[PDB]
Amino acid sequence: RLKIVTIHQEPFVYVKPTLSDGTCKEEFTVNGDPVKKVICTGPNHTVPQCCYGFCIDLLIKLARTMNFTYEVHLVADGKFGTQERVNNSNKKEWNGMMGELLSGQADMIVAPLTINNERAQYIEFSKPFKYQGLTILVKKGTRITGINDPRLRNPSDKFIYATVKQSSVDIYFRRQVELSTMYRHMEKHNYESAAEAIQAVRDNKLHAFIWDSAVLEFEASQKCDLVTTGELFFRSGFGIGMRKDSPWKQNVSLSILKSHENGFMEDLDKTWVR
Amino acid sequence: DDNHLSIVTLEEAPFVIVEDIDPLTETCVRNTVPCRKFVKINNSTNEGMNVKKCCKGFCIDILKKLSRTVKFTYDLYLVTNGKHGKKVNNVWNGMIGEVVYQRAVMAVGSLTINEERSEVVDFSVPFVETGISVMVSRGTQVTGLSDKKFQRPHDYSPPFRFGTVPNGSTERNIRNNYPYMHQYMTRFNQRGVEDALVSLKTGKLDAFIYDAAVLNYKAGRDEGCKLVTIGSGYIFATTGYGIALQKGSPWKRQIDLALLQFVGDGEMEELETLWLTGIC
Ligand SMILES: Cc1ccnc2cc(C(=O)NC[C@@H](N)C(=O)O)sc12
Ligand SMILES: N[C@@H](CCC(=O)O)C(=O)O
Repeated sequence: RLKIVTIHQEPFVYVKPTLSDGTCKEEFTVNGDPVKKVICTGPNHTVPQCCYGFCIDLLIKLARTMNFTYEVHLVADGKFGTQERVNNSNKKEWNGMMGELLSGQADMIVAPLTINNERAQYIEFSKPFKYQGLTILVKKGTRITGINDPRLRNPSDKFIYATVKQSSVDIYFRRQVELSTMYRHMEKHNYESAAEAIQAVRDNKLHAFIWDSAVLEFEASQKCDLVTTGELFFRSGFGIGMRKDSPWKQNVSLSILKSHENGFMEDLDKTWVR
Repeated sequence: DDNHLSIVTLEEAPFVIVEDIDPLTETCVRNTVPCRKFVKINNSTNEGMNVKKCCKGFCIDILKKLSRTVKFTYDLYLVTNGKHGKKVNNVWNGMIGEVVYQRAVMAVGSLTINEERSEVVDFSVPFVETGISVMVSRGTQVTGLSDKKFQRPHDYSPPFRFGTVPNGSTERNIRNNYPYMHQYMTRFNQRGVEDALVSLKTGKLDAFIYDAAVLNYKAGRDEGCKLVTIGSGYIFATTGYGIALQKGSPWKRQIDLALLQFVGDGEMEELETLWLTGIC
C-alpha cells in the first residue's frame, strides 16, 4: 500500500471538504463522465478531504495498470520542495514533497512536480507526463515585454513580482547569477502557495506572479481579468517522483509512455486543462 | 578501456548530418566529429570496409557536451542494419538493435522514446520534445489525427491521400491505435522525408504524418512557408528524443544529470538556436 503525497494545485489537484458523512460529493464533468474522487488527508492535525483532478486521474490509472493500493495525503508543509541548509552547518535537507519522499513519509509524489537536475540527484523521476514551462501572470492591460522589462530588471515597490516559496522557481532565482537583482526583490514578496499568489494578482496586491504555465494558462482561461506573457526561460516537464529504492520505477515510466501513446494523457488534458 | 564507448547514430538532419571526409587529409573539418560507416563490397557478401565520415548536428553537439561533462571517449558509427529501430520477428534492428545486442553502449540521434523500446533499452531523460505531427499545404483543414478524414478515410470522396515513412515510432503508433487508418495509408508510404515533401509539393499527397521535431524543422525552412504543421505545430503522443543505453547501464545516471544540467543552464536553448530555427 503506497503512501502518495500530493499538493493542492488546480487543475492538477483540487481539494474540497467532504460531505457531513465523510464521503465526497458525486460530481460529473462537462461531458457527463463521473469525476473520480479520492479521500486525501491533510492539515488544517490532519482531516479527511476530497481530492480530484488531472493528477488524481493519473494516479488512479497507474494504480489500476500496475496493481497497487494507496492512500493519499497532502504535503504537511504545503511546499513542493527545495534543499535548505540545516542549523547554519554545511549539511542540507529537503522540505516539501521532496522531503517527505526522502524521509519515507511518502513512497510516491503524484503532483505537478518539476523535473530538474538538482532533484534528480536525490530522487527518481518518471518520463514526463506533461511538458510545460514558466510564464508570468499579470492583470489584463499590464503589458510585460518579457524578462528584460524595466519593471523586472530595475525593481521597485511600485511593481511587485514574486513566486511560491520553496518551489524550484524560488531556487532557480536564488542560484542564477543573472537573476540576482530579481531575487533580492522577490525574496521580500514570495507567497506560501500558488492559490494565494493568484488571488493576490486579481486583488492587485501582487502585480506579476512567475509560475508554471500549465497552471497559469489554465487560470487565465478561467478568469478573463488575468493573462499570461508566454514562455519565460527553458521548457520543462512534470514527472512522478519515487525513491531510488522504489521497485515500481520501470513500470511507472512504461505506464506514462503507454498513456501518452494511446491518447489517455491527451484525454486528461481535454478533461482538466483545455 | 572502460571509459571508451561504442556509440551508434543515424543520419537525420538537423539532428545528425553526415559529410564526406576531405580525402586529402582524412580528417574531419573543425566542429565535426569522425564517424565510421561500414560499406559492403557487394550485395552477396558480409565483406566491407569502414569508411571514415564526419558527423555534425544538434545531437552530435549533445554528444560532444556529454563526452566533456561525463568524461568518456568514444568511437561513433552509423547504423547499417535498419534505421531508428523496429522489432521484426521479435528481433530489434536499427539503433535500438545495436544497443540491445551490445554492439553499442549508447545510441545518439533523433531516436523517439516509446513504451516498446523502453522494454529492451533504457532511455535518458528526453532532450528534445517530439511526438507525432501532421504536415499539409497551407489551406488544408485537418483537425488532428482523430479527424475522420484520417480515421475513416473512405467516407470521403475523394479520400485524403496521406502517409508516413514506415518502420519507425510513428508507424508503430498508428498501427497500434488506428488499424483501418494504418492499412489504408500503406499505399502512400514514403521512402523518406525528402520524398514526402516532394509528394506534398507536387499534389501526390495531401498530408504527411511524421515525427514532430523534424516536421517543425522542415516547416520552419520551407521555401515560401507553404508547408505547415496542423494546429500551432500540435503534437500527438508527446514524448521526446532520448539517448538509448543498455538495460542497467552504468552511464545512465550521469547522462541524465548532464542533460538536465544542459537544459537548466541555457545550453540546450543555444543548440536549438544554432540548429533548429527557421524563417517561417
Ligand atoms: C526555471 C524553470 C524553467 C521551466 N520550468 C520550470 C518549473 C519550475 C517550478 O519550480 N515549478 C513549480 C513546481 N512545479 C515545482 O515543482 O516546484 S522552475 C522552472
Ligand atoms: N524518430 C522516429 C523516426 C521517425 C518517425 O517514425 O516519426 C523513431 O525514433 O522511430
